[PDB]
Amino acid sequence: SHSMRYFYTAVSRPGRGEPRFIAVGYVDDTQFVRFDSDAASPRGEPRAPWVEQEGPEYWDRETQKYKRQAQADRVSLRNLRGYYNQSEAGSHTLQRMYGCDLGPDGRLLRGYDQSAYDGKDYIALNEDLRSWTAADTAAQITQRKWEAAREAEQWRAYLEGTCVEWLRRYLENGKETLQRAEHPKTHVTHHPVSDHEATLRCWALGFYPAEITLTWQRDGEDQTQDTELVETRPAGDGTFQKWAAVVVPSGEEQRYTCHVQHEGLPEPLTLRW
Amino acid sequence: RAFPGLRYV
Amino acid sequence: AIQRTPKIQVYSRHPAENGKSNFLNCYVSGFHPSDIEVDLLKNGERIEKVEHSDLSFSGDWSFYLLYYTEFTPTEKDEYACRVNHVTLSQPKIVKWDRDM
Repeated sequence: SHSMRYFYTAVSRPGRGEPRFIAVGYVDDTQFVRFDSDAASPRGEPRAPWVEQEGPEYWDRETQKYKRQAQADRVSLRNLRGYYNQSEAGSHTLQRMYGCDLGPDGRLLRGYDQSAYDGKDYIALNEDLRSWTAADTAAQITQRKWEAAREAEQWRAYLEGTCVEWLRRYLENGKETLQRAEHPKTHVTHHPVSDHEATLRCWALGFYPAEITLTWQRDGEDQTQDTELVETRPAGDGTFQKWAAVVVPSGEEQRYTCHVQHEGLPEPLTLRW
Repeated sequence: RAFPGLRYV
Repeated sequence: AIQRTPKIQVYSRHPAENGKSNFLNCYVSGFHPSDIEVDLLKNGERIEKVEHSDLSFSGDWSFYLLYYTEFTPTEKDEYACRVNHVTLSQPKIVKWDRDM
């Protein structure tokens, strides 16, 4: 399975200028595009090698779409402040996430188009790509406007067609990196925490995609509720890192084993301190 | 490839 | 509306080895709104050449950003990340700990 996902953020800044609009686009866990409305003469810009050869008409087209979205989001933010009777003195944030998920045959599993305001659900295109869920009575104003204008039909056309087709094209153009797993490089660290306990931490570094499973066992028994897990974080080079830690009685370290599961590992790895 | 449509909330 | 305070992680791109060039990262995540102040410090002093990833967000709508700078660690140089956010009354300082 693969996905393409866009993330839009528009933020008003009363008394410090007009709202700022940022867009990023991902295929799976790999960013490929950005746009920042604060840039002087802003452009859609490549962030992955496999869109750098798309050509100037493509990039002009994406840039045109982002500029229109940035200007429109200024209107939307103003409308929302009016729906809610909010003060012009406060800053507010509009977010949108949209995209498509594909199955192993390249068919569309699910399309998305969800919006948030002030950090919480505002309105969402339903799974059927034909109706809306409004989070409150303000979002119901938007819903009636979008129903009258057949907004859902336009999104469905994009989600079932353009989104699927271009995701498949990006996957083929970038297959050498997008369709290749990078196995995690692993080690265990050890830190006493008192006279009688010690931290064992299992590290996974340099892996792609981000999905990974790190577990600790005591004499073979899973230690699920005693394992502290950090959220998977970016290394900065397109790969990821994660650690999982357990606090154990001093002198009992030898009972514990770390287990690592990743697409890049044909067999799970076991580590011990 | 980004969504081409445009409609205010 | 509801504001969420950033989780802060300070770490290197690769396992640190004294004298070998590397990248120092400060990853902030889980915060709202998106306005945030992140500086990398060397021995208490703000580092100048620091860049960051393009603003994005997670399924719960909270934001995340990676700040980073090229650096060559040494045995004695200390590094930290200083973060301020509307949810923070004073800046939070998290030290880089290579032995973690």
